[PDB]
Amino acid sequence: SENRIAKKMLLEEIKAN
Amino acid sequence: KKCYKLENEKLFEEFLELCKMQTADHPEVVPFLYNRQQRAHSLFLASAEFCNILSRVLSRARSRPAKLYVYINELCTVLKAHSAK
Repeated sequence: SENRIAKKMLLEEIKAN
Repeated sequence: KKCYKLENEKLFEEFLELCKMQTADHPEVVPFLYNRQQRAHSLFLASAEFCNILSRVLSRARSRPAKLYVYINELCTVLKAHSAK
């Protein structure tokens, strides 16, 4: 789903930051 | 009549209440959003453009919250683009 990928992408960015 | 500064704070605070309720399993998400807002140009935060953006985002969040993270991403993206640094 669009939301699933959006969630995955946001969480990775936070973990990276 | 409209004070965009206060209107944007209201809209953003309303959006964050939804986020708090629906992202409780990933506790880092909400502070990240506050951090993005914190670091944006305050004049942008008080702008008519930001008001228009928040209106759309909050509207979508209320009618179709199944795509909340989509909305969160939009907002974070816009806020990053207007970072004071």
